[PDB]
Amino acid sequence: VKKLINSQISLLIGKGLHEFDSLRDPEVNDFRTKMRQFCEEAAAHRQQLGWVEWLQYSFPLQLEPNRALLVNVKFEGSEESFTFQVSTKDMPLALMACALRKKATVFRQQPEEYALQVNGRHEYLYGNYPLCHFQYICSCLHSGLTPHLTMVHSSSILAMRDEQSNLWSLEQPFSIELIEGRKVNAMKLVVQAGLFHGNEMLCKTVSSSEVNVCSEPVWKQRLEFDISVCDLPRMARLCFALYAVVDCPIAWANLMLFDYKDQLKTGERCLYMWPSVLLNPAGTVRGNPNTESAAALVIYLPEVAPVYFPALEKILELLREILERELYEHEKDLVWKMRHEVQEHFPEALARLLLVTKWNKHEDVAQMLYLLCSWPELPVLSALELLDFSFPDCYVGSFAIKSLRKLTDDELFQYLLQLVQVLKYESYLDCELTKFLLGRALANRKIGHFLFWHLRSEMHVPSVALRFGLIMEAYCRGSTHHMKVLMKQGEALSKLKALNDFVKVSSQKTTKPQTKEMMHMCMRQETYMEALSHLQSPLDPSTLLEEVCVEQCTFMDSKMKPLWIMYSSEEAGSAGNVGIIFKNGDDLRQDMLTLQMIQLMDVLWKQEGLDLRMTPYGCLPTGDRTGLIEVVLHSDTIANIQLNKSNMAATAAFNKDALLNWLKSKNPGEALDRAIEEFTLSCAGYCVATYVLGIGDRHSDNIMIRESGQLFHIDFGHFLGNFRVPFILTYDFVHVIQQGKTNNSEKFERFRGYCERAYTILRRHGLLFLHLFALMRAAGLPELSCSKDIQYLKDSLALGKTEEEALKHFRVKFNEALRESW
Ligand SMILES: CC(C)n1nc(C#Cc2cccnc2)c2c(N)ncnc21
Repeated sequence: VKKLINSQISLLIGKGLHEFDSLRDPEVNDFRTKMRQFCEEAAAHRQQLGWVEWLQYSFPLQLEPNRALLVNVKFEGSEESFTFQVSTKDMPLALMACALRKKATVFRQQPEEYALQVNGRHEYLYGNYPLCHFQYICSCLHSGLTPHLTMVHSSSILAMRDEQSNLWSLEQPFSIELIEGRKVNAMKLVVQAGLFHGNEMLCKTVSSSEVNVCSEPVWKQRLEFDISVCDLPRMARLCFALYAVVDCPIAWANLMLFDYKDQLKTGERCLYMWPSVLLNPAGTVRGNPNTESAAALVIYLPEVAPVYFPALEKILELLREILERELYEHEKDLVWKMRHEVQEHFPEALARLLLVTKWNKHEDVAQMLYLLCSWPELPVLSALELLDFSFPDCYVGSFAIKSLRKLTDDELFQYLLQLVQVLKYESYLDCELTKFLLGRALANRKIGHFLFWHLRSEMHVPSVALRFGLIMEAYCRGSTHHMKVLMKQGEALSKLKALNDFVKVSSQKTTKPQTKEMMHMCMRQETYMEALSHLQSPLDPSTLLEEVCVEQCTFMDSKMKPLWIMYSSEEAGSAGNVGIIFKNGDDLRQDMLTLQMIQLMDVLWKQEGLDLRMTPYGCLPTGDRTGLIEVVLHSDTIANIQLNKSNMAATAAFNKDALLNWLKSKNPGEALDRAIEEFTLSCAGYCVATYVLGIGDRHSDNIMIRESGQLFHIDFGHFLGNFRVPFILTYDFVHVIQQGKTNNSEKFERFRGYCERAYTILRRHGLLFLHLFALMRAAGLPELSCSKDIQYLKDSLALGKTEEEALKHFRVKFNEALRESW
């Protein structure tokens, strides 16, 4: 069996386990064994959790950031069900108490023994919460639907649990011998080398003597660095660049001066280089794996004697306020001088003190660490700052995770994307972040689900394949059962790719009707019906994709020919009718970031009691230019509606009336007002979110509207201005906001209020967005590459002003936008 599991892992993670062995690398070997231990311990802990704790692990509650309602309840075993009236304020237990009482009378005759499942879903209602605190009981009230629930007994939950069981001495200046290379080019070659600790240089960047573009070059020259070897910090990083000149970059390579055992490196090394876009401190510190093709640089770290970075005990032995909220030399000096006072009175300024310490003087790093070692824990917001690449020291990183353990699962979920990207900054495979992420993921299956996909979706990238591969293996060691559940997803995704390639070929030779019919036959093959049915959705594991409806599936006719896949479930009813889009050919990372940030805005808004009726649909990259998007049903494009077709309810005398007629048609009589209100609110949310994010090229093809009135956006691939994008008011939306009237400043100005509140709320969390984008720079998105991009956000949230100023600023733009509107 142990053989079976390995091969399943290999298939799942998209890398063969044998490839790990062949590298014959101790670090990899240790990472693997230690982490397998850690993960297997976790699994053990799980298989003895109480039933409530199990539910908590497997189906984490989905909560919102008096009045009565109808709900239908039934028991696991039988068909008969009852429809109760209850209050939105009632606890789940109160509801369970009705159900049981009701069963006792029909079935001729203890609430605490149960949980309530959402019909056809991996979702449960339990805990001390009023019903309307539950996202599903909420959803129900807005959409109008009668919540449908099943009483699940503790012994059934336990059956699920069961089935799923598995030194100071050296003062001479540092130096390296540059021996030779083996590259391809046109001119003379030079090597530039600099020592880094994060973004900062630890001294000037000494270069090579130029040699002709010949070879296979040979240098054999001592490069000697402007710093003492007892002054190299633990996380010292040596960076090379090779280029040509009479300016043409060619390749770069980085390495840690200390191995993962704190021992300083000697003697010789071969560096397999990464091709170039001169110096790249943030670039991975591991060599290019394509050792066949890569230009390669041999160098020699002189054996200065075994020398280790000294133990912590050894380390442990050895106008303020006004500026304190970039700083001049003396200012920095004042800070450093006052470090105990910083510690004692402004612990929240840790980062600023870290950026002023002299990482190229061991004494000062010792002093700093001593302070860091008694430093009170920080708020989550400050911890997120400390994970930035500007803080490469592992004791800093350690403290940072320490301050992050207090993250809730919901918060952790909210920042998971960024945390995974941060793994790219990591210098060694065995690290605090990795242990932290793995531990939270083994303790929460939703976390586990999305961690997996964030990693899996990056396997095609040589620079992260090893790291992420190893993380996924460890995870799998920790959850045998979930591994199988994930394979079932991978199998579905394998078949969709096949089906999608077919469709792309077919549609170049034939009509859409024909291709669709072919897709359907393909899908109807046993192997596909089986692969595509009965899975957890990669977009949301709590969504069950049961039987695929072939007749409903189709494809979209835009370039990559995205696949449109519908599903249904008898057990879930209406809520079982769900759809996924498969797209192969585009980079989806962008859209996912944009969507996650809008989701974040919606959360912050709802936390101050503003519900802008947002539509935070799923988007999940899964593979190389491959991923899924969640289908929003009952929606159509503005453009499509604006086609103003004959023979439809929405037929208008004037095109400006089209969108409003459509809304009328879907929302007759008294319903109309609420729709117009949903439109207004969501419009405000999207106008603010796009303005803040610098998302341009919005137009009627990529804006959609739901039959409730809710407006939302699809296909963002441009943001942070990457064409200063102006605030956008669209006449046709304005016309819908003003209830079809040429003049209606009551409605229009309410609408201005909404935008203004939304914009002001976001400013109060501007630092959160800043910190989050900062970490994203680790992802390599072409529209998130440098400071000018973060600067875009700075400018959009006018974070450098008082609230009064920024609002005045905003107002001018908003006004300017209206003027632009016809
Ligand atoms: C009807 C069609 C325009 N469309 N496109 C959709 C889309 C999309 C998308 C999202 C990210 C990247 N590329 C395409 C869509 C959706 N999500 N729900 C319902 N309808 C949708």
